[PDB]
Amino acid sequence: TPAFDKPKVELHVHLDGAIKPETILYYGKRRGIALPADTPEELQNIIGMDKPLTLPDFLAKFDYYMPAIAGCRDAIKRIAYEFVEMKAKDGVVYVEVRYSPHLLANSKVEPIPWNQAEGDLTPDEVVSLVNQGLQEGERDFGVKVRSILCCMRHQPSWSSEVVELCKKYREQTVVAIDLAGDETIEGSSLFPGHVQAYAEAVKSGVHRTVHAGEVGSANVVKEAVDTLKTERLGHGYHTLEDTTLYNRLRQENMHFEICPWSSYLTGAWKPDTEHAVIRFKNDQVNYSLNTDDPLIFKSTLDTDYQMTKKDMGFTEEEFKRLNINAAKSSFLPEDEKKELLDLLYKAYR
Ligand SMILES: NC(=O)c1cn([C@@H](CO)CCc2cccc3ccccc23)cn1
Ligand SMILES: [Zn+2]
Repeated sequence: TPAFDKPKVELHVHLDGAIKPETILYYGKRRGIALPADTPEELQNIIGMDKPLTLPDFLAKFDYYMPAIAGCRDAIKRIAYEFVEMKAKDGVVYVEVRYSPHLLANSKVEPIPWNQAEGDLTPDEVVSLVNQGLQEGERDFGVKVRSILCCMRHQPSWSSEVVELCKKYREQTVVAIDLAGDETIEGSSLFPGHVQAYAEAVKSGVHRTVHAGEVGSANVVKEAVDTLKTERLGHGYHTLEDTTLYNRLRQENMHFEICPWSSYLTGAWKPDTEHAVIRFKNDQVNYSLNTDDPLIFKSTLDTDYQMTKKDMGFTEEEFKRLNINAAKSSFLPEDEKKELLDLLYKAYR
């Protein structure tokens, strides 16, 4: 069974797509919000996907469930805690977990998310709670954990507060900024609010990844690298449709954060074609394997490794390879990075 039963590193998994069904149901029931079902298994079966969906039908799923967690202090911290726990069961020794703090708040945020009424959990406060839970789960479960705060493509007005938050909470546990949501929104890599937040991220030494090339063209990747200056790419698949861009990103050792099982379910990769990650293997690309959203995809990190093992021929040596590349591409301090790698190279012999 477990396709690679060695320690792992994971760089691309959203907190808000990594919540236990039973906990959604717990706070639902407690706060009165109500959800398409009431068992874990039935709710799991509704939230989860086995087929690609339109964008509204994907985001709808966040409309059911998020109101159970958003705006409640204790829920925010618990989700962060229990995430750490899950990763511990996948055999991860280092993970960077991301989310938008505005999406879990119910005050000082406009528009207020998910139909929520106004309350008094701010977005700053959300980062603080998340930090707590993640630093407790690290202490308890033995996985080292950092986080990344996501700007939202359709809301550049939030972005300078993201980067200010990454600066306030830096190392502690936040190490980087991301740009998530709908990458197909015309012009959205270039909205001034996002460009100025990632230029402030450069100025203040906050690391940067951006989702690009998932469903968006190669030009969206090119904007992420050349104008937002990103250091890593979320998926990056469609880079392959620009050959000189592909070649240059290999020459600069850019890291590609691949989510093979997510890409099948979303329809990002059409199942009747060469998956991009096999090209990346054949090419010796610097890339990682990741879950993206285990809740929505009905997955664990072994799902993705079984997919690449069983469907695409991937070997132990390649699994060891890309984990090491993930550690090398982490946003940890230099010292902590060398320490991670020392750990891994040791487990791997
Ligand atoms: N797989 C993903 O794209 C994704 C994004 N998120 C959260 C933040 O961690 C944002 C969810 C969301 C909110 C509003 C608009 C969206 C548009 C597209 C995708 C996600 C959106 C979780 N999973
Ligand atoms: Zn993602």
